[PDB]
Amino acid sequence: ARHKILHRLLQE
Amino acid sequence: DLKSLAKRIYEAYLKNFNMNKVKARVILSGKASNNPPFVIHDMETLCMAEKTLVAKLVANGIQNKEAEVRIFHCCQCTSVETVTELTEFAKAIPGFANLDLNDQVTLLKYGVYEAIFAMLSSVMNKDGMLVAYGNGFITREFLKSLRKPFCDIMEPKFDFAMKFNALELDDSDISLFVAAIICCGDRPGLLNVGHIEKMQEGIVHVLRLHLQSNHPDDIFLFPKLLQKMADLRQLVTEHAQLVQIIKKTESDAALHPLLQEIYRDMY
Ligand SMILES: Cc1nc(-c2ccc(C(F)(F)F)cc2)sc1C(=O)NCc1ccc(OC(C)(C)C(=O)O)cc1
Repeated sequence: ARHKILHRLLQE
Repeated sequence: DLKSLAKRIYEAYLKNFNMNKVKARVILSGKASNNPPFVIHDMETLCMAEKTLVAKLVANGIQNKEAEVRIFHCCQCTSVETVTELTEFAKAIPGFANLDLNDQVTLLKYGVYEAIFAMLSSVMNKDGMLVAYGNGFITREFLKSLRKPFCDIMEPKFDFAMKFNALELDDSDISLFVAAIICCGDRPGLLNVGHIEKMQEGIVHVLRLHLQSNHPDDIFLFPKLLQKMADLRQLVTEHAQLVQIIKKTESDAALHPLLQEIYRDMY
């Protein structure tokens, strides 16, 4: 997906 | 809300960044120290520093890779950690977590490098910068001696940092400046522009007031900082251009996944 890592970091 | 918004953002900043200006200045003071930072001023000292600070880079054939590639790798690891800290800092800025996830992603995507270059100033002086969590100091001249395009990365940042440091800001000032950089309403692709503009307005409001009481003798400090925000955007656009060139021409300079995400379709 687009920005997989940023999305993950933001949701923790 | 606004009365102590500055203090809160400052607390979030002190809580999320392992390195800040007060810590960096102590290390760079030259005062008596039991563990002074290791200076990297040439190929010989670079290898020595790697042996102690990032041992993996002196073994497994990695020591046979160009110095430039090893340094670039360390730059990437450093940026990844800083982006990670900025993301936690952003989540602590009042209102940021309430934004749609896409807008949160967009603000960080376009704002992290402006914040990174602004914060680099904190660990730099005219001769070089602290690295490896304050344990090393790489010289400006050594970086300039590297082969292109690697030697073209840091100069603009050192130049920006010298003029930025001339403002004599402290961490309380910087924390507000970084929050303002992140909560920017005109980033491309934002959905709730109005909501974000409101956040920025409040941050800028407390920043203006903070500069008045913390820096009484410089009545132009606020507009000076506004210009720095514009200078940073330009600095990032030019940096992205260079990063793309390195990506297409350097075989062993592939970007870390997180950095690739950030630069993908940025400018
Ligand atoms: C110049 C420098 N040297 C380091 C260093 C650290 C440790 C060691 C040691 F060997 F371990 F000591 C040597 C050098 S870490 C570092 C640095 O982070 N400078 C700022 C910088 C450089 C390059 C950037 O571009 C990339 C593509 C990475 C990006 O946009 O993210 C950005 C920012």
